[PDB]
Amino acid sequence: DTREHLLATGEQLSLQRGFTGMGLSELLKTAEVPKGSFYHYFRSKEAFGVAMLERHYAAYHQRLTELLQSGEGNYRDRILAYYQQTLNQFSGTISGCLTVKLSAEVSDLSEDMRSAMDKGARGVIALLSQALENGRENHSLTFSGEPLQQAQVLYALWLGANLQAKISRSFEPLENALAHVKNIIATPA
Amino acid sequence: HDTREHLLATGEQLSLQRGFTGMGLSELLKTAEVPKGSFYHYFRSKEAFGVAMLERHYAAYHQRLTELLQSGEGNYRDRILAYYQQTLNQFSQHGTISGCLTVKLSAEVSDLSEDMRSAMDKGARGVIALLSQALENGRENHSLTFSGEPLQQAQVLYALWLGANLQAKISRSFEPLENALAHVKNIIATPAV
Repeated sequence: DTREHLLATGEQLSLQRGFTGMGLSELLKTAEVPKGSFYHYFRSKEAFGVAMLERHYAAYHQRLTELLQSGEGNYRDRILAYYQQTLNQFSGTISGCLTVKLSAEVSDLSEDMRSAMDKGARGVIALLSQALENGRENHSLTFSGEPLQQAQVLYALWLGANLQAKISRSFEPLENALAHVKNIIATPA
Repeated sequence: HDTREHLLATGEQLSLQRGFTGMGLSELLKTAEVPKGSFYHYFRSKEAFGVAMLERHYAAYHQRLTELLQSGEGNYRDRILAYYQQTLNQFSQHGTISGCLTVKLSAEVSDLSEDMRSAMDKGARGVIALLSQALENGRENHSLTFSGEPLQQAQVLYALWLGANLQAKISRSFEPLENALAHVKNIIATPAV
């Protein structure tokens, strides 16, 4: 409730002006929560940031899990849906908008928060990889190399394409990435 | 003239270190050792300065990249791989991660003038078009093969480079860059014969 409320408005605000620039008082006024109770839940802004990232990444991890393990069709369709959904959102703020926003301040971020960003990204990659090795095993799809390596490529492409979409104000980098993934993650013979 | 370049250069170093919106004018002028009136003689404002800064930065990068792709050592496939290999080398220097301006300024496009976002968009379009021409050349002299249109493939290569850099920076590992290089080697292949 109140703890979740704080975390949610912290993520919103961070999304906009970044974490480092988000003053405690800005947070509390927006969240409409007294300073005393914030400290009941978090001993510091830093601890708050850690909890914020963890909540952010667990939720994204759970949505990705549901898409790739309980979505539409075979594993290939679900992998494609991961790019397709990123598009579908646009009609215009990008996905992974938080990781990107925080990427610009990582050196000023605490070690715990940088660690929480790393784990979030690695978790996403691990899910993609599991989806790839699954589709490989039931012949939904084929690709070259080992699954982790290929999942890492898919993750970096998604991130780069989102950034490029944000800079150009265009869906084209995303559609293009998706078209590329259709070749690389191919339906079998 | 030499003063003008001095301001632009200083601005680039500082933007790269702390973001563009983060860089305050007085910090810029004190670092460049340039009086306030002189700055305002060259540039209408901080915003104007940023556009000039970016245009300078992309002009130089476009030229380096042109020399690499149009007349580098080996064939067009070798030159494309070198783009990723150079990225690997120029990732950090002397221990310190040497950032990338496009990558750093990505997270600010939200809060930048259209003039600056457009300078970046233009910067990116220039890189992509160079990579695209290299790919087409490579097909035309039989140096390399890949799936699809050159522009499409060039855009993926750029998106890949961008995302891998982002990820390398966050994780402080060059694994995303080595992994990108290895994947490009397989995607942009040598012809069967």
